[PDB]
Order: sequence, then structure tokens, then C-alpha cells
Amino acid sequence: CTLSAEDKAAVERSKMIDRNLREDGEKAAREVKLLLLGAGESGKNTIVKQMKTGIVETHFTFKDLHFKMFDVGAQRSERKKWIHCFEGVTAIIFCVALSDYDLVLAEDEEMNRMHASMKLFDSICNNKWFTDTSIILFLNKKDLFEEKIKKSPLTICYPEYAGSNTYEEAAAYIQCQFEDLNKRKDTKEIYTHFTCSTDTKNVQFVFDAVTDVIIKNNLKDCGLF
Amino acid sequence: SELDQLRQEAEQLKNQIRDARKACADATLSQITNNIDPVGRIQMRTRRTLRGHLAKIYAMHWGTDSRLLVSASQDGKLIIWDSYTTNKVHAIPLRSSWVMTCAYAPSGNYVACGGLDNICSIYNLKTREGNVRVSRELAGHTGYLSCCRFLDDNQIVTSSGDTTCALWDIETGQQTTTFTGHTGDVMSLSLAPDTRLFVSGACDASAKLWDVREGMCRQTFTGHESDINAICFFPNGNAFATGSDDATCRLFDLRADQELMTYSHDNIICGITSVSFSKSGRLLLAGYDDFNCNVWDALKADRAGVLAGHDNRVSCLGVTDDGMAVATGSWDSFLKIWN
Amino acid sequence: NTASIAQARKLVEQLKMEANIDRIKVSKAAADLMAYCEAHAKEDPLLTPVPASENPFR
Amino acid sequence: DVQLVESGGGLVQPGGSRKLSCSASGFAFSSFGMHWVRQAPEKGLEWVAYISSGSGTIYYADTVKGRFTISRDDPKNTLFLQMTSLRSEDTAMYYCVRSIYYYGSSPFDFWGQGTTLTVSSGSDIVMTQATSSVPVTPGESVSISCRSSKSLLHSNGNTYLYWFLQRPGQSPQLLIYRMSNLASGVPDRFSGSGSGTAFTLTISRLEAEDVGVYYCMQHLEYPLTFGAGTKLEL
Amino acid sequence: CCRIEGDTISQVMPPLLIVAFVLGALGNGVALCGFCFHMKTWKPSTVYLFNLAVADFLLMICLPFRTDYYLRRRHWAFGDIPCRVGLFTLAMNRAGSIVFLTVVAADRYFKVVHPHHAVNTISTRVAAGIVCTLWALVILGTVYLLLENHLCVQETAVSCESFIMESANGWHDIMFQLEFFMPLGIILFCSFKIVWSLRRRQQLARQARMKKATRFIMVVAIVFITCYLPSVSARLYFLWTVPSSACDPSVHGALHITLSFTYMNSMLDPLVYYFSSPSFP
Repeated sequence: CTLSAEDKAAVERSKMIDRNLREDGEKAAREVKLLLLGAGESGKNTIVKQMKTGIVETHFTFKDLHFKMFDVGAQRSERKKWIHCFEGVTAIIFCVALSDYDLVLAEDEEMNRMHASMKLFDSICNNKWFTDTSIILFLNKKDLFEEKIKKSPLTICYPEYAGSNTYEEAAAYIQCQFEDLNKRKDTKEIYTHFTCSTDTKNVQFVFDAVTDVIIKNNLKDCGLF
Repeated sequence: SELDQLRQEAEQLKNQIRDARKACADATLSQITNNIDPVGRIQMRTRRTLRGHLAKIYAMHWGTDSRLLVSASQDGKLIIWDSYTTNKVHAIPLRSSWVMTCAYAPSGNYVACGGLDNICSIYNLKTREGNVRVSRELAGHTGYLSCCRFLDDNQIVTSSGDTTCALWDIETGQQTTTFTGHTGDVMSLSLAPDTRLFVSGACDASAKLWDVREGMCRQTFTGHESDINAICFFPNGNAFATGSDDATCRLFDLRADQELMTYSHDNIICGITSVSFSKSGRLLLAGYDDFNCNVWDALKADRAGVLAGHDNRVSCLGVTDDGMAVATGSWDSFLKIWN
Repeated sequence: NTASIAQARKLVEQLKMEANIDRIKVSKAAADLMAYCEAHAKEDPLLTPVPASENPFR
Repeated sequence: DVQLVESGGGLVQPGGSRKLSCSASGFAFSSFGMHWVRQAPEKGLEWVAYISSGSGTIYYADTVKGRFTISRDDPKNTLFLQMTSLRSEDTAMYYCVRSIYYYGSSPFDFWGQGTTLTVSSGSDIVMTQATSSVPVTPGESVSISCRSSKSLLHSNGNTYLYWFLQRPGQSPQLLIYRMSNLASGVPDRFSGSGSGTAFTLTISRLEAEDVGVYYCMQHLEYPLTFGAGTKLEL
Repeated sequence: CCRIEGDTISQVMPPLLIVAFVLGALGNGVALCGFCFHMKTWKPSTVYLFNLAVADFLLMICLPFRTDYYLRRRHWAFGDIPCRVGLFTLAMNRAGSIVFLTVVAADRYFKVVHPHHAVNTISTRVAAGIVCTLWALVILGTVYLLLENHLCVQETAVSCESFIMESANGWHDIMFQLEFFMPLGIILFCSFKIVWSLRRRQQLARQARMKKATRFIMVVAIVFITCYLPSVSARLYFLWTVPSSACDPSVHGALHITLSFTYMNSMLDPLVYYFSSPSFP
């Protein structure tokens, strides 16, 4: 209607482009977007090789579910200017080393790597863009932490800690201290897993947390959340 | 200590600059402009709604033919739009889907984009093969690339989040000129009409005027209280306007080297993502985080109109080179054309 | 920590050239912007809307 | 490089059936609409059939409609012209033509070399060229005029006039695609102009490289009709 | 053809029908306005919920004529064809309401128990095809009511009734029993699986929002049972004693009362499906 032959053919080309865009969007909607975070090179690499310079794309499939895990390491800038790009991710995978409770960051004087991880977790968890985004917290290097906690007590890291110098009690205390940074407990869930250097069931934990997040999403659609 | 002496000398130089600005200011833009007629109420209607993006649209750019568009969204798709007919001329799949800027060449031959991959990718639109392929990928920025602007088919200035602006040679792919001096991450970029100078707004609440052919900062403009996210020259190239997170737009002059007028309202508290000027420069269009664009009397600091109709944050703005239409992009995956 | 002296010298050199810049009065710049706005006011389709026959987005 | 190679031509008895193939290489065959254009030994270009990208739109000339079949297979970049009930007027050299359609595109830009097939023994836009053969001195400007029965200027401002030059023993190439727009790879000494139904093509500083037959084609509406062809000699 | 003079019936049917009509009309009209206008993107779950609301509203449409029939001491003064249309629309919207409750429950089951299934990724166009096919099947199964004469004349008193007709209306009774019992089984199994899986997830079940979601998953089944069991049970009691209960006043009155609870279910559907969701604008 009031179109030339070239106009009609351009409209047909636009409709084909729309069709391919719809197919690409439907392909990308079934993918799981995960934001990988952590304080420096603590446990990101071991986790990455367990499932599998700007942003790093890690693609892996588990139980017929494709995962898109994004590493924002070596993006040394203001986080708030690009952290809204990951507002629609399924979950945040936060990697924390357990063995750096007594190490120093060496960038600031009298700075603890553990407390830097706590501050980064407090900023990420209570961020305005991640109000309803669940966090899969990974506590890296449990065996190294277990064998070094005998030599170095955790009280040099947490002065208010008064428990025994055992792996289980101090690990639970560290997990509780990280979960206490969540001020939005009524609207988001934090999943904590303790992972060794060579631990096979890390992917299954990520799949279970992502499945819980996906259940929370589907229930909204049904108008029942 | 030489360091304390140089800090004292820098403080003295800053005080001298501030005193030279204060002594040179006699009558503000309001005091001279309050005696002319206002623009009235500027009402614009959504003429076209460009659908097809499926994620938050982060950037746009108009063609110099004032008909062709390019838009970037987190789909990983650069869609080129025929705005007259709402037709998709091209859809460019991106290697990195975290795109935060896009530019369209003045000749119309090329499209650039960039983002969290720290790479400005040049796309050859008019190829012999009939597809849009990557001309080259410009690498060298250590931070996220926040804005890019074509000077010609071979020159491009790219803003980035490594507190550094950069001028590139697309024939060689090499770092021709590096612009340094910003403290925070540089978030916006705007070329002069003659492409002799350009301004950049960064996260240090500062705007700097650079020269392309000498590669060093001429003037530094301050006054904002938060992160500058938008910047745009006045159409004669002798002034520019900024937009930041403190809900204020400031107009700066290159010759006076001062802030002339603040475009702020009490009912506006959210940040400003995009800032664009009309063809005459009388209207200043600013996209905000409260989901709509507010047209400002650029000479009188009066809200000339509100461009409401986006369900999410208006992230990018653009006025055509003939001034005929303004296009607003937003995080709700829609582009709207206004007249 | 001796490398900060070069950065301080570069900063004070930038401030020294930025201070030695000829500045016209803000009234003159305001009048220039006002004259540019008035000279191109009729050729501004957003400020002065064109009829629907001349509007390509009709 | 972009190349279109035709195959399947040959001597055919009347009433027979033959299938033409057009192998495409060097370009994105899927995104291009594809045309069949034949030229009888009387030296006249005639459009035959068209298939769009995605095979969603198919057009035929009134003399081959319901008797010819055009199809494409995008996986292997081949264009097909299934011909049945071949008669003597189908004796022509069939060109496989490449054309893309968007804003600012240049359709009919690449033509294939052509395959020769031999058969033994009203509402259309008439495109008219007054001069069929004129002599020209090299280095001097020449003008080729074309006329149309219907105005080729559309409501969108496009005048759908195409200029083709076919050198002796060569496939036609596009020079001007919408009444003024110079094609890619053709010199700036070719210029097109006109308005409505009257058209002209100016070749300033003519060389022996410009010797051939010049055709004007309309793309306002199907079927696409060519001119008779103006040949430049000397 | 009988003469069951009713007085207790005409005192309590007009109030129940008036309340059901007004409440369901407002509720379903507002729910349809919210689904149509104030939602920018539709999903298959929204399509199923919208069609459930459409069935409930279409059932609200023809309640006023039933009410006017009941105030006139069960006298139908509208003609034969209108009686066919009214009975057909009542039956068709009841069957559509039941079918779309079942489809909503099966959706939720696949959304909660098999989250990563290909069924959850179907386009909304496939959802529209499914709901149109289900509407077609419901219309085909209910269309008989348009082919018969439902008016019974009794001393110049015309009564347009379907269940009280006789010992058996044909397969109608079989279709009336199954259209509750098969969806009852499907809804019970889906709801129990959903609640079981949700409570298995230790970390997800801790939230108050998940507790409210599980509570409403239970409440919808409770409402369906408590609104569709009385009529089915009364029909069974009448069929089992058909010779003794033929033209029985008590049974007839109880059956007429207990069919009002299906309209009450369609009236309560917006309260538990739309006005209860914290995410529906």
C-alpha cells in the first residue's frame, strides 16, 4: 500500500532481521547469566577451570542448561558506572578465599584481604541493582585454611571472635560474618559453599542455586510470588 | 620539600584562575536573557517507536543524512534503523554484548561501538560482500570504553573508563594521540563542529577541552558535584553543556572559561544520562533517570517541555543534523522519534 | 616515591598554561550565544515546529 | 571476489525442459534477491524472473509465468531456473543477476557471465530509447536519452531508473542505479539525470572503454522492463 | 416435565446471584482491564490467567437473566432460543473456567517442579494456539445445548433448566462428573507436587514471600473443591436415588442452591488469582 518495489523489499528485509532478532533473543533468554566477583585473584581461576583484557566470557553447559558466566576482573574503574549492566543476571557468584584472613592486601597499609572481601561483598550485596539478585558465595581454599589455622589464629583477623581454633567453627563464623552483610534478607537469598582446590560438586551447587532463582522467577509469571 | 612547594604553587595557580574567572564575570546569562521572549511550552509527540531491541539500549547516534540511526543494546546487536519508515537496515551481531557506546560515521560508511571489552570495533557498512563486517578492533584502552566519536573515515576519538581519552588511526589501528589529565573515569565525549577541539566529561566532576592536533588539555571546567555522564557542544562550537548525577545541567563557554547557567529543578533529583542540543541551541534536551526527557530553555533555564513515554531510564539522546527530530533511547528496549 | 615530582610538575605546567588564556567577558559570550540562537531560531524545527507537509516523520 | 557462474545451457528441442544453475561465490548469497535476465540474439535485455531473500517473494515475466520456475538453495549458494515447455522465443543468453534492497542499496550491481540456451525449430511500463546506434568520437561528451510510458518518480522521492552498459562480449554492468546515483567501481565521468518520464545519461570524456550498448531499466514496479539499447560505435 | 413449586428457593437464589454477579463483574472486569492494558509484555502464564478471567467474566455476563428468571418464581419469559443461549453460555463458561484452572495448575507445576523444561520456553504464540484449541474443544463439547429445547411448560409456567431435567440427561451427567473429577485429580497432584518441591528447597522456603505463595497454592485448590463439590455431590445423590428422588422437593432445592457455588467460584477467582499476586500491576 503506497510502497514501491524497493520499499516493499526493504520492509521484507526488515522483517527477516526482526525474525533473526527474535530467534537470538529466545536463544539468549534460556541462557543463565552469572556475574563472577571477588577481591583480586583469590579463587576465581580455580572456580573457572572447575566449571570450564576487558570482560571474560565463560561458557559451560550443565544438565542441558547453558551458562554465561562473566568475569569483571582487571576492570579497575568505578564499579557503579558499569554494574548496572549486570542488573538482569540470574545470580552473582562471589568467590572468597578462606586463607587470606591473615594476609595483607599490600595496596594499603594495615589492610586485610579478608576485610576487603567483606567490604566488596557489602557493596555488591546491598547494591541498588542487586536487590532481588541472589548471591552464590563460594569460600575458596578450605583445605589450606584448615591446615594454616593451627599456625595462625583467626583472632588476628576478627578481634571479637572468641571461638575455638578449629576449621568447622571458624569457617561457620566466617560464613555467618559474610551473611550478616546482607541487609535485604527478606528479598534475596545467599548460598554459601565451601570449595577446595579440586572440588567436583561446585557446578551442581551453582545449578541448584540457579534452579531456585529460576523457580522464584517462574512463580512471578504465574502471578503467585 | 619540593612536593609541598609545588602543591602550594598549584594552589596559587588555581586561586589565580578562580580570581581571573571571577573578575571577568560581570553579568550572567540570566541577567541579559531575562528581557527576551521565552520559548513557551514545547510539546513533542512520539512519531515513531523503533522496536526490535530486547535489552537495555545504552547508546545511539544519528546519521548526517538525518534519516539513518544506529543503536546499541546489551543484546549484542547494533541495529541500524531507517527512522522514516521504521525499517531495520542492518543488524550487527557484536563479539561482546556489553556495549555502552556507538557512533555512526559522518560519511555513513562505518559504525563504531565499544563497552566493557575495552575495544572500539569499527564496522564497514558498505562492503562488496553485502554484509556488515568488522573493519578492525581498536585495542589499547585499559578501562571500559564509554564513548566514541568519528572525525572522518580514518580518525576516531574514543572516551574510556581508564581516565583517558584516545585518538585512533583506523588505517593502522594504532594509538595516534593519548589525552590524559582526567582523575575519574571519562564517561562522555563530544566533538566540535569543525572537529578541531573536543570536550570530555569524567567522574572527577570536571570537563576538559582538548585539542586534537596537539593532544593536550586547553581548559578545565568545574562546577558539578557528581559524575558527569553527558556532554554536548553548542552548535557554533563556542560553548557546551554537561549533565551529571546531581540533577543539574551546566552550560560552559570556551572563551569565557566559566559556567554560565545551571539547568536544575527542585522536583528533579535523579541523574542525567544524555544531553543534546537543538539545531539553533535554544532548546537543551536532557535525558534523566526518572524515565523521561526534559526540554530546557538553554538561554533561560526554564523547563520548555517534558518528553514522557519511556517505561525505564532514558539512557541516550540524539538530535538530527537538520534539527528536525530528537530521538530518545531508554532501558526499556525502545527508541522513540519526537517532533 | 620520587616519581610523583614529575606528575606534580606536569600538573603545575597544565595549570600554568590554563591560567595564561585570554578570556572574553561573560556578557560578550552570553550575547554571542543569544545572537546565535536568534539568528537560527527560524531554522530550528524543534523550537519552531514545521507544518506536517514539511515534516518527514508525519 | 564476487562471482556468478551460470550453467545448464545448450541446444534444446522445442517443448523440452531444461534447468539452469547459477553458482554464487564471494558474497552473502542468502541476503541478496536474485534475478534472471535473458538476452535474445537480437541484442535485447529482457527480465525473466525474480526471487527475494528467503524465497518469500517470487515474480515472473508474463511470457514465462506458469512455464518457468525460479528457486534458490542458500546452503550451497545456487540459483535455479527450472524451465518447461521451451519454445523458440526462449533462445537467449540467460544472465544471473545479483540485487539487494535496503535504503541506499545498489541492486542489479553484479551480473553473471551468462549461459547460452538455444531452442531449435499492456499495463507494463514501456521503456523507450530514441537512438539505437550513434557514432561518437573518443574524448567527447555523449548523451543517451531514455523515456518511459509511466513516471518513474515515486511518492518517496526515488526515481527508479537504472543504467546498464554492456560491452561487446561481456556481461552488463550497472552504472546509475536511481536516475542519479553513481555505482561502485564505475568512473565519475558517467552521470545520470532526468525527471519524471524523461531521462538522460551523460558520458563526458568518452574512451574506448565505454564502447557498448547502454540500457535503461525501470524498477518502479514488476515486471522490470529494459530499453531497446543504445549502442555507441567508433 | 414436572411442577416443583418453590418458595424457599426464590428467597435465597436472587440474593446469591445478585451478590455473585456484582462482585464477579467488578472483580473480573478489573482483572481483565489490568491484564489487557497495564501489562506491557505477555507470557504463556499470563495468557492462561487471562483466559481464566475471560471465562469468569463471560459467566458473569449471563447471570442477570438467571436472576430475573429466579425473581419471577422460576418463570422464563425470554423464548426458546435465548434459553438455549443462556444454558450454553453457563455450561461453556463453567467448563472453560475448570479447564483453565487446570491449565494454570499444570503451568505452575511445570514452572516449579521442572523449571528447566522446554515447556517453559514456549513462545506466547504457542500459548495462544493452545488456549484457542482448548476453547475450541470446550465449545465443541458444550455446543449440544444449542440443539435441543430446554423449555418445559407447566400450567403456563416456563422453566429453563438443565440438571433438574430427569433421571439422566444422557452423557451430560458423565461429562458433569468428569469435568470436576479429572481436574480435581490434576489440581491435587500438581498442587501437592508444587508444595512438596517448594518445601524441599531449604533456602528458598525460608522467605515469607514463598510461604505466602505456598499458602495461595493451597487456597486455590481449597476454593475449587469447596465450590465444585456440593453440586457434584447433590447430583450424585439425585442420580443414585433417581426413582425415589424423582421430582423430590428437598433434592431439587438443594441442587439449585449448590449450583450457585460454581458462580461463587468464578466470582472468587479474581480475588485469589489477580488481586492476590504482588507482581500483577
